[PDB]
Amino acid sequence: MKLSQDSSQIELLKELMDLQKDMVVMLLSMLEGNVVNGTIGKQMVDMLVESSNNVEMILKFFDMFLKLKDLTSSDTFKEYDPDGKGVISKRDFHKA
Amino acid sequence: RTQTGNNTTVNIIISTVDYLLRVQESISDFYWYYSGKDVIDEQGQRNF
Amino acid sequence: QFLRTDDEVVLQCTATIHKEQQKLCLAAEGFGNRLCFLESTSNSKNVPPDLSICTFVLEQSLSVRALQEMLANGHRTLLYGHAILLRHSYSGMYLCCLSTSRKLAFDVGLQEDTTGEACWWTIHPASKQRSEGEKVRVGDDLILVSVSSERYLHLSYLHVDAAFQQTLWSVAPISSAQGYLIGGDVLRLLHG
Amino acid sequence: AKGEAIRIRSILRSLIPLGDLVGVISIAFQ
Repeated sequence: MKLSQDSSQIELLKELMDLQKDMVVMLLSMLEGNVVNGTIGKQMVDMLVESSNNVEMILKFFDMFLKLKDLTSSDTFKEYDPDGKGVISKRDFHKA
Repeated sequence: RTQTGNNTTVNIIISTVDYLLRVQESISDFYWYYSGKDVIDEQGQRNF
Repeated sequence: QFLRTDDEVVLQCTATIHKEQQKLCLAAEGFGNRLCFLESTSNSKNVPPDLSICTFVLEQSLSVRALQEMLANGHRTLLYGHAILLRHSYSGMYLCCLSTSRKLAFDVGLQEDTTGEACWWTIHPASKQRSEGEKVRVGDDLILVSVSSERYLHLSYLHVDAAFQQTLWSVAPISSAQGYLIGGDVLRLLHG
Repeated sequence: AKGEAIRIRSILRSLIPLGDLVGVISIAFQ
């Protein structure tokens, strides 16, 4: 939340998102030999239930950044400006 | 993990889980230190 | 199995006056008697002890940095090392560390206002076997340290006062449905 | 209001409890 809001925090945000990817690769590769009602899946269900309140935050944080390129490649973001080389004013971004 | 032939097995995998837990809690209690101040310094970045 | 937020518990020592296994528990009256006292519960068949005024409910659990975030101005599990609220389950008053004495030990009693540093109590494992950050199961043996005075919740000789010296504190829960009988309840007795 | 400074200062209150003035004055004659 708070790192994605400044200029010179983007390098540390690179660091933390790479650690994020390695943590989910870890427990995904832990998850690989489930049976159906495996104990390890039930453990992971319990730690997703216990940590629900902030997986809230990270999934909303991803939904607000997939819908970005759902928008800006298609509708009219590239079409307000005639050049289309990365210039849009802040009210010109808000009103879109 | 199991260390079959030897006398007293040392399960190294629960030990590296314990080191991951110690690094986690020190990360979380660095975060609570920076939770209010909201402008991370150069020292905070280079350490973090 | 575990002690989670809002689970009604007691607090219970063991004190030996010439080999007494007198499991006295931490009682608080409220209502014109703010101080705490002890409710001896090892004669539990000789005396069916007063268990109404001895139960406490964990209102809120927080780590120390979380407590400082609260002092900048929901059934989570608690861990060793956290500072907790102990409401008195009966009178609703929060257990705090009073600034009154009756040597160097403050009196332990109740209050209304949840704000301040007095209501909160940091937990410590009383073991090298159990350590920081890991969970607190049912039936553990823990240490309660005040936040304000940083005094242990000491068992004097039988007062209870917040002093500099440790004392074990066992926690055996009381409860954790709708329209169903639960022990300790108060009821009327209809006939037809 | 530093928090920790206040707390510590209260712990310093809690011992040597301001009855120290006898040990102040009874020096000033001897």
